[PDB]
Amino acid sequence: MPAYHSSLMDPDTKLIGNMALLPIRSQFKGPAPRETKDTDIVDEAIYYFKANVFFKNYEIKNEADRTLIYITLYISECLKKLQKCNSKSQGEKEMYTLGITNFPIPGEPGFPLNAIYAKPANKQEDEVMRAYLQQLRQETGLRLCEKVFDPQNDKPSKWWTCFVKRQFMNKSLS
Amino acid sequence: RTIGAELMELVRRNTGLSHELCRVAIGIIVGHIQASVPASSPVMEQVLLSLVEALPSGQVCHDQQRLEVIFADLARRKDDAQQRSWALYEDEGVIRCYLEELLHILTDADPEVCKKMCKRNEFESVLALVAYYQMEHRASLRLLLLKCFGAMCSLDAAIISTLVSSVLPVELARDMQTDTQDHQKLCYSALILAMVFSMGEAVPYAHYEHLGTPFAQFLLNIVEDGLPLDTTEQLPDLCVNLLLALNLHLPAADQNVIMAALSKHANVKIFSEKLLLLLNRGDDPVRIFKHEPQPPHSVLKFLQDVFGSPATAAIFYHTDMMALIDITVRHIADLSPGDKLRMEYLSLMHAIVRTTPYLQHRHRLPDLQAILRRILNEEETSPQCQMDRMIVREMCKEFLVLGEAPS
Amino acid sequence: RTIGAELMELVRRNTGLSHELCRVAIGIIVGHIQASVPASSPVMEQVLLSLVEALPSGQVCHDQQRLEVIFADLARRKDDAQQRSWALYEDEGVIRCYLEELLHILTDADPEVCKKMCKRNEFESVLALVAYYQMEHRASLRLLLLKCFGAMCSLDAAIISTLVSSVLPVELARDMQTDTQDHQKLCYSALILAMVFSMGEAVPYAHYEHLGTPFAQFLLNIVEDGLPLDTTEQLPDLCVNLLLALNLHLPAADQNVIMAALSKHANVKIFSEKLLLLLNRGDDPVRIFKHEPQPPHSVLKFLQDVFGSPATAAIFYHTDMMALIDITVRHIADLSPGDKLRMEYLSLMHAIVRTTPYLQHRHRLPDLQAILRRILNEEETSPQCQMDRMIVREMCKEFLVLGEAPS
Repeated sequence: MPAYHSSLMDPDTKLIGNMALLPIRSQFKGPAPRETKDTDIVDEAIYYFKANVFFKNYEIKNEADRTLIYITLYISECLKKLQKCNSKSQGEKEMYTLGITNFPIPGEPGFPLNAIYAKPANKQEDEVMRAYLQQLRQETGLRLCEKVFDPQNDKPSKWWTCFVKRQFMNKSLS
Repeated sequence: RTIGAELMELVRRNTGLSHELCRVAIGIIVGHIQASVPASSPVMEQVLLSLVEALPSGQVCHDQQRLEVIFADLARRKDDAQQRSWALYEDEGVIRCYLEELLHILTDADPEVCKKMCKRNEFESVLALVAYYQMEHRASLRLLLLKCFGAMCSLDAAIISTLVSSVLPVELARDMQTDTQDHQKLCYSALILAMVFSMGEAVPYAHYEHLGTPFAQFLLNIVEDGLPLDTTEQLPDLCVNLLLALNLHLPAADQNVIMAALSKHANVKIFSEKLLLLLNRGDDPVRIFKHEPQPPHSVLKFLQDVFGSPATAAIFYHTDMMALIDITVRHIADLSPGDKLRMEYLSLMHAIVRTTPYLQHRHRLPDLQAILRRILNEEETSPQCQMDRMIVREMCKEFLVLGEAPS
Repeated sequence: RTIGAELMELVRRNTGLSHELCRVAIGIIVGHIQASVPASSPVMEQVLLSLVEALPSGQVCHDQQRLEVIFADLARRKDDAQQRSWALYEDEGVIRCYLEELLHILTDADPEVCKKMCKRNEFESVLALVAYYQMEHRASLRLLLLKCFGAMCSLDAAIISTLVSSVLPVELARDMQTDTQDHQKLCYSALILAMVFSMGEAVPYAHYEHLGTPFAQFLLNIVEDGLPLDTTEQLPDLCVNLLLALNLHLPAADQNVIMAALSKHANVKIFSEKLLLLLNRGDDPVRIFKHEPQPPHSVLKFLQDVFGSPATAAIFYHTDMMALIDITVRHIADLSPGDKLRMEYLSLMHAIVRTTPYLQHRHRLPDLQAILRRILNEEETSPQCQMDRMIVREMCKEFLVLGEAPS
């Protein structure tokens, strides 16, 4: 059967490059509009993370799938740093520092999906992309730390750090 | 234009020499035809410069080809689920042949070749052997993989971060507590564990199920009591160097898993005797590799953490603490200003006064008082020398009798 | 004029390569600068010719110096009567170091150097080790001497005459019957004994106190029953190759010490099974070395002596003799005229008819009769071919039914 795709795409949803500039519920600042609903492109990708890393074939139906694939690849970067953390406060400090890092973007080397992603043509669209992703890289990390850490010991769970070796298909943002 | 690199590849193929001796043989031959036949000196000097100072376009090294062929089969034999769990064919002689060949290449060939082919595609080939080790149960092959990991740690430090962050140290720490019969595998496992922990990088929290306090008690029981099968007695001096290396990344001695092992042990004497024979000389047995950034001094890091609590300070016998004060004092003075270690011995000494009754017996207190007054009256202005004086003031301020004049 | 010899000495010193690979490295380097830089071809071709085609006057090889230093200490440690019988100082680590160095030189250096320094002053240095072996009781050193003797036998055959005529084969044959616990020393002792007896040279009569019939029974009990400590099962196939080599110099099968072992043994089957697997292929396992004059074929020499008496002929089971006749017949025909072996298989066959009831069962008699009539009707005129026909006539004359027409 197929993997889990994004249901949130709507024709009224803006496009950046060939991705889906979708609303995000965050206190962080960026080009992403603020959402009112109780579900977002982030809460989905965290719902569907543990299941989508076992599949080996993903068919890109729309552009919101290109936004989900990015997060699902970045969550595997959070867990590499979080498994080394001994307290949630130490994780939130590590999740900040990682989002500030300038990962590759569509068009340049490092990005594993340069072919099936559309780079920004103009410089203004480039500046919007680098600030949309950084808004995802920050709210993703902030929301994992609520889940990874067992409140009984305030230390990472083996049920999340078992997916450290499970890349999305085999790709990584590095 | 490229002769000196095309000859080294020819010579390593048809002779089997290492990279170093490949350059020696050519530099000697050339350097001798130059001298005996001066008519050929202009040609020879160009040839020597090509050595001192790349390969043709399509030409690829022999050692690079083999590492494409070895890492590819061993990963194919890892992805063979049938043959691993449900054996039918013989595999011990083929794998033993590819792992021997691998060990001669990492040990002899050019490190920059063996670095890139191990650093390729985010350490895809290293991490496979780390899984094949977890999957394999035969000690004839687990031993060769360890000799191969020990050669990959010598090349770069990014590989050490890859292994320590992997499941390797948890399988070694689990195989050593379980399979104590094999002596070589127990002695190499304790060497590799000290290699990968040498740099001080932190690790996942899940490692501390098998690298925590019960693993330290296992190592202390060996240091103190030894094993029967250890005839040559290498293993205590390897289970010491390992404890020093686990304690490198571990901060906050009150939260330290190792120190809970000492305070739980009935009586440690042989572990303490060996720590002082290393401090008397100031040798870091963990520091095998010349990789930067150089981590701290493993011994002083340990003793600074021992004397970070009074439960762990009482392990030292009376005669040994007085020998520790005689050494620490001797190093504080014999060391020059601007050295990095002088503040460690000072912080170590500050830790002794707090957690021990040093002020009741006052061993070598006058010789100490004269050295601290000197260090304060030193007019050096380096930042490091200001860190030393900053410690001494805190030391005298906390304990006034270390500021009084010697009398 | 002398470059190609002065470079090989430089390269072996600063690289440690063998003699062969020392010439390969220079021929490759030179042969590549010649091709890439044609301006230097006249110089290079002179250099290559010096290799294909002596040293300066005072210059002496490095390997020759070491053999002056090694053979001189080991003979000094032999003439040290106090330290040998009344030990005070440690000697196992120094001697083990000189014997390792010796083994790498005999194995890698130029044989003509290692020949003359061993053949010097009537084998003064070889004969010392042969005495130091008799004097030494430690198996860690008796083993390295054997590996060194095995390398000296490969150089020349005058050294084999020196060792076999010495007391070495009597101490090995005495240590093997006594110290059966050490498996490596028992397996190398049986190899060296086959080396030195390989040439067929006779020996002193006193050797037959420990190399006579009781030593053969010891080797047959191992071939048949084996040892417990022999896990890899190399030793039967070494105690066979040794019996074949003792029987080389031994004439007159009625006077043979080995054949008295067979006729005394209760039942040999495994020794006979192995003799036929060697005869089916016509391989001489004793013939390790390429030294002239080439001695006879060890197997056929044995079986010619087995069937030199009817007491030793009955060791073969019925099914095995018929397999021996199928082989002997197959070789007599498949062999060409002018070969040396064809008369051996013929003399072997003549020996079977006398000492066995071949004329009652007559296995493969028709195929045999047709081959002998052919050999008589061969018009070849070499001396060897006349020796074959000379045998056939004697064979048919003695037993007429081998001359009749096949029917």
